[PDB]
Amino acid sequence: TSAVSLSATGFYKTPNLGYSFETNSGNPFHYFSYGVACSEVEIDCLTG
Amino acid sequence: ADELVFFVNGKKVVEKNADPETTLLVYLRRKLGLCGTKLGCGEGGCGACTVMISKYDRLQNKIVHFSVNACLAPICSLHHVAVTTVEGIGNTQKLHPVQERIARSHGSQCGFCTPGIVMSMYTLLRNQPEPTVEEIENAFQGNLCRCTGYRPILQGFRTFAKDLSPSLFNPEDFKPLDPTQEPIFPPELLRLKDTPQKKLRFEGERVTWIQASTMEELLDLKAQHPDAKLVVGNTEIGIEMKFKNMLFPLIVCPAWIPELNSVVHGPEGISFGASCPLSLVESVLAEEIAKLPEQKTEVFRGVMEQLRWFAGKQVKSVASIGGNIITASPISDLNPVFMASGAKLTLVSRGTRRTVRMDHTFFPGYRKTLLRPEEILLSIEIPYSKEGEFFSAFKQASRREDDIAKVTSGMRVLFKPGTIEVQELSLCFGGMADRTISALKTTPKQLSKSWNEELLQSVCAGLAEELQLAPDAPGGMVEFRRTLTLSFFFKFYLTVLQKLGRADLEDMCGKLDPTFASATLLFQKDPPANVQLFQEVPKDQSEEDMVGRPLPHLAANMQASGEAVYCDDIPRYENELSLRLVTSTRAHAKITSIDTSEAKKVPGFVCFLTAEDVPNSNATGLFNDETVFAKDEVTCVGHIIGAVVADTPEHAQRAARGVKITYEDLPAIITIQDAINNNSFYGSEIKIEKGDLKKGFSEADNVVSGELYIGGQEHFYLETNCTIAVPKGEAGEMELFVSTQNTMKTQSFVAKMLGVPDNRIVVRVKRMGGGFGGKETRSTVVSTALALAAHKTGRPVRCMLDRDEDMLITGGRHPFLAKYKVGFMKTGTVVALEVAHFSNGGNTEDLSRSIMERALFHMDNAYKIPNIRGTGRICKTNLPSNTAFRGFGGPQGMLIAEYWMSEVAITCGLPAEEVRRKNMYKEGDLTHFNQKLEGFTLPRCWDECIASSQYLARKREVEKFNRENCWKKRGLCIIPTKFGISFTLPFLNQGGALVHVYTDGSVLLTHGGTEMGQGLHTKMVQVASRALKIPTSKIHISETSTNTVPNTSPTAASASADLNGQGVYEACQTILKRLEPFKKKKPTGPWEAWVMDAYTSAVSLSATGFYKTPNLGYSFETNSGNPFHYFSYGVACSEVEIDCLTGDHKNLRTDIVMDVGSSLNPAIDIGQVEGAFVQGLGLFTMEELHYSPEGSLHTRGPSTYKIPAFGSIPIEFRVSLLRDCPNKRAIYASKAVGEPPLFLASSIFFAIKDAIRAARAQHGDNAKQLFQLDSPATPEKIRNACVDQFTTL
Amino acid sequence: YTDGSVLLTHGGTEMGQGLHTKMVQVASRALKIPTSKIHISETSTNTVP
Amino acid sequence: ASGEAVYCDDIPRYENELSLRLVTSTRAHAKITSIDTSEAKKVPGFVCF
Ligand SMILES: Cc1cc2nc3c(=O)[nH]c(=O)nc-3n(C[C@H](O)[C@H](O)[C@H](O)COP(=O)(O)OP(=O)(O)OC[C@H]3O[C@@H](n4cnc5c(N)ncnc54)[C@H](O)[C@@H]3O)c2cc1C
Ligand SMILES: O=c1[nH]c(=O)c2[nH]c(=O)[nH]c2[nH]1
Ligand code: FES
Ligand code: FES
Ligand SMILES: [Ca+2]
Ligand SMILES: [Ca+2]
Repeated sequence: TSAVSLSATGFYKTPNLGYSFETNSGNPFHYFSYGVACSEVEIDCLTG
Repeated sequence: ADELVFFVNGKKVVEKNADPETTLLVYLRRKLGLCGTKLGCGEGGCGACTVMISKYDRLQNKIVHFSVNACLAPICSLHHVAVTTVEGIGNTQKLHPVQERIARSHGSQCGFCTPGIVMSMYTLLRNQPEPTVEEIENAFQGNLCRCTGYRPILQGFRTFAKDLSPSLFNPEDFKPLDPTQEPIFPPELLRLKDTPQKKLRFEGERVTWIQASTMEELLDLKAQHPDAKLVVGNTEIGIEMKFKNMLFPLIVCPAWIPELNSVVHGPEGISFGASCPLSLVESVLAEEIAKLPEQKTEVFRGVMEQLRWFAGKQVKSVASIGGNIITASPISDLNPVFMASGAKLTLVSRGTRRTVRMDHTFFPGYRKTLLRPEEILLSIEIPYSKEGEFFSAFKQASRREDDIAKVTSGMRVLFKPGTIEVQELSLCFGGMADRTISALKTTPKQLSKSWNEELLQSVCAGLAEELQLAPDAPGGMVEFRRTLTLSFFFKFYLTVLQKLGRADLEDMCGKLDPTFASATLLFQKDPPANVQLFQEVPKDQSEEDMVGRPLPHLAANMQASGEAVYCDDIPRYENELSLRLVTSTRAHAKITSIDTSEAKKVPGFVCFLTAEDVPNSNATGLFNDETVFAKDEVTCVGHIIGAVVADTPEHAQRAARGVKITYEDLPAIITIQDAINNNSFYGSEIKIEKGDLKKGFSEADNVVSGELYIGGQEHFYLETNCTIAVPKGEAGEMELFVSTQNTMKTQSFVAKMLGVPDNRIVVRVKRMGGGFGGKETRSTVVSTALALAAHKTGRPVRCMLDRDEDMLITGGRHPFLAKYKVGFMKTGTVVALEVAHFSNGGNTEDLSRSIMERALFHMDNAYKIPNIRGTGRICKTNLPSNTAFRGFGGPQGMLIAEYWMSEVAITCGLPAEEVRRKNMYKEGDLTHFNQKLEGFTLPRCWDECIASSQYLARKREVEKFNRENCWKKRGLCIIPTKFGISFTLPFLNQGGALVHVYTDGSVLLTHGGTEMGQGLHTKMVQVASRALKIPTSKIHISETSTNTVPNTSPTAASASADLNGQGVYEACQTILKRLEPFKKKKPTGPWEAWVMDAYTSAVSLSATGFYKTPNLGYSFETNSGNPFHYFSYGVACSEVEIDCLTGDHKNLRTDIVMDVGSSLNPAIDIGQVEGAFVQGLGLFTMEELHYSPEGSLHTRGPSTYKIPAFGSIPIEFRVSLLRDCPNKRAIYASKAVGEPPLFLASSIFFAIKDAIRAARAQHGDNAKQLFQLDSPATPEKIRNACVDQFTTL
Repeated sequence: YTDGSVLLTHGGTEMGQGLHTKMVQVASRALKIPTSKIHISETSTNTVP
Repeated sequence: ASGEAVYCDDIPRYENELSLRLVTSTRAHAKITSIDTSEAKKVPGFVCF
């Protein structure tokens, strides 16, 4: 009722990327994800 | 189990189970999906459903073409016929010349009436490739348009005929017509012209329809079941079935039978078969009148004169002569002619045949004839006139009830040969009782009498006695009716003197006074002129910059082709339901019980919704004082009690009739006086008060007091209220498609009724087939109900009101009563003014207080008044709630101002234009609400208009006509206007936009405004195009939605171009700053390259925009602060000619000079001046709502509510936009345009009053100077104020 | 909207990975209102290009 | 879990809605020598290929 706008767009671009195959430089990624898994199995050697 | 077989647009249609009740309009829209053809009224008045029919005539061996209203043509009448709709003649890929020309010349605004207008003009061209101008106008008698003011349509189509500033369109560029390129007449139908016609039987849900092929089958069937209802054109049966709930389970249609269609030239007259359409009757009588001698054609010309102003081409093509006779309406225009002239009617039944001369016995009771149940009317013989036999026909200038109280008349006289002495005299009238009647007591007294003054006065006293009307005879207007019986006879009397004189005998009869001759002339409208003037853009302006150029409405082509989608044109979901509202039949009553038992037996019935079914809140309306569905209490005839949901609208309608309500009456408050008596108001008195009232009244040389009543107005948007709610089944989400100006309130009323957050509801508007303020708030009573229904069923639900429902439920412009007292000098200078205003608000507050506020801000109109008091009260009453109507309080206040001003001039004995001009404000003056008037253009508009209308010279010609004419008079007025621009609620002066640019460079722009015919979207594209510096062709607007732009104000107060133009402009500026670096780096490289570089640099190509009108906010406490951002200005001078004997009149000429700043778009702005002007003209002169004493609106369609037609507009109509008047306060220096011109139609009202004054001075006797002319100045009101020897006794 | 309810939309689409849930989570932290006041209804080219 | 979540094919069909089915190659690499549509046209409700 004071005529202020209640709508907005927002926007974002990941900064500082651009890898060169020609020079093998620049960052392809913004960060890396990591993790590790231990798995155990039992096989049946006669049936697969 | 006969198949029904016809063609639509060349394609064969086979219907194996045709239902007799299915109209062509429903079949097209719903079975074939061809939605170009529209529903505007369903009673034949509006023409929006007009299509063409072609068939092979066997009575002519030629292919014929005529137009019909789809809304009244049963598909069962259509076997072996070929239909063409708007989709069949062209589309946007290849427009038909007719479609191109209406579009390019700006004759399509909202677009809703455009296809029916196209089909009328198209049909005309198929029958007359080289029509005359008179023919082009006539083709549209049955076609109504509410937006255009008609001028552009006629102007556009005039290019088919006669076989400073730039222009609005270029006819040089119209594609030529090639008739060889029309669709072929379906070759299949010319083969089937060989097999003789076989009887057909169709069986529907309730009706059986027998299409009889021979007289024998017909009379046979009437012998065995006399109940079988004859249907020929359906132009009356269709009304009885759709509006008066009559059902006729057996119908026979005889239209194929040759003997019912024959035309036979004989000795006494010409016999027409009963099924002959009035269009043929017209055509052969025209041919006969033209080729035979005057003396043989008197009756013929009488018939023709009644056919002149009798429905359009669409109706006459199918309305039978027999049908009119047998319907036996008390207001038939034909039956008095047939009676007076003693036409020979032949009647047959199985084994019988008799002949009767039509006389008083032919009509025994209300809507009855002397036909035996088993008889049919075979034929009617229209007689030649004998030597010394004279005939006239007459009809009441208007129509206010369905069936009664419209005077219409046939008059015949035969002379003893070689004499002036009366052998036969027959005077027959309709609208004076419940049947066509003869003046049988009166006429025999005149036998042998010489045709002279004693005859005249003896016939007048006779008719006054023999046709006396009781003060409460049905249909009212008794004074006016009595006078017309007398006046119509007087015209016949003078006409007869004139005609006696032509046969040499002017020595026996007495010569006619040359000032009387004008009384007898048959209605003639001279050729229309028309000029439009506007400003060219600067020579330097890029040709891609369309701002200030006459660019056509973006959707005009699509509207002219029937491709533009309106709400009910949207395809139905498979599982979609229909809804019909159920409304109170009492003004004020407790509901004691509701019984739905009969509704439940209707097939496809789903449920009946009531207050109990609302999830959260039954409290809605702008001020929260209205119910979704009535609870315990109904408060007006039209109060919504509930809603039937069913599969189809037909089933919803029958099921709704099966809801029985029982009432116990409560004390009702109906009129403004009723509510004054009862202290029944919406809140407290509103007041503006400046200077010193006792001091000004003391100073004053003269003081005048009086009252004025101003009647309301129905918007009559050609598209009625319509909503589709589509439930999404998750989280309460719903999406609605609505014909509304207010998406925000729709959204928020839907959410509150459901108790879900606004964020779940989306409201989408593509366009409305007109709004005018009627869809500012009132559309929501349809929306909420629909939305409820869809929530309960989890199915889509739709409702579109029929005309009757819409006119009844949604309310109108506020009626106003004023009581004024004005004090002034002998010089004309007014010094003191007191006006207390009253409005009728009806049963909810809605916008009523804001409307009164507006009236009060305009009670000055154009004039400085140093000592002034205005008060406003809005009455609360048991009527439908009245609402916004283009003008919004303005035209009512301003008309009151001009009415006391008219009395100022007359009292001072001075010229109105001088008294006006010297009271006018000047630059920098403060209004009564203390707002300073900057950029005051009104004196320029005034001076340009006095000059271009040639007003002072025209005043002299008016004087001259008046001294030389006794029974017609002319009048001339020039009227100014000031109209404040901005919503009276300050915070509503905001708007927003959202723009996207896609990677191909195209732009998708949306804003909070809605398109209702005013070309808003067009202007906004023009704006964005200038602001982005790219062509309009790269920018698109597809719709308005709450989920693209939120919290928008309604499209209203003429401000939407102002508000959204800024919003759009800001969003474009934001896009332009983000593009700048790509522009600099690549300064010539096209727009698309900048957009793609921005995209692949990850720059955002989406933006909002927003704007608020600065510096606003008036307080009534202090009388300070600006309510308006700026003011619109304009002046209209208008000339009329009134017929003092009937009260009819011609609008001779109107000149408008309008200040629209530097127009954004002169074509649309001229468009808006004319359209608004012509609605004004309706308000003040034509449009009248009539209510029962119990508060039940009775005028619920075009048949009794008369908006301006093609033929009502000023013969010469000039509009100029003011040059060099840029408005720094608004977008690209333009001004709002939508509402300011409506009140300038005032000038016609005051011209009429000027001519009445002249009539009153002519026919005395003494007094009253300062007589009453209330608005609208209908023929009734005009005739009654022309006091003469006929009104007195 | 004027009832205080928020309609939110963004260019990502929901394929079972709980994205709108996360975006409703973010928006509620950013605005400092509960998640019940914020709705995401769909992804569309005519709201985010 | 309740089956009220709307996926694309759950959306109600319009009464005039048509259905489409793709026709695909049965050869890994080939010239199209002809397409004969005669049988397709005999199927009730066929509109076009
Ligand atoms: C927009 C509009 C404007 C109109 N304006 C006027 C006007 O200004 N003045 C005026 O006088 N009328 C007016 N009418 C009425 C019009 O003249 C009649 O509706 C028409 O002539 C009836 O003919 P129909 O073939 O359409 O009759 P239908 O509606 O088909 O039938 C009307 C009645 O006539 C009966 N009937 C038809 N033929 C025979 C037969 N041969 N034998 C026995 N009964 C028969 C039917 O049983 C039925 O009761 C208007 C109608 C419309 C829709
Ligand atoms: O000042 C106005 N407020 C409104 O809400 C409105 N609606 C309208 O049609 N004209 C106006 N004028
Ligand atoms: S819709 Fe048929 S005449 Fe108005
Ligand atoms: S354009 Fe003719 S009714 Fe609106
Ligand atoms: Ca209305
Ligand atoms: Ca009201």
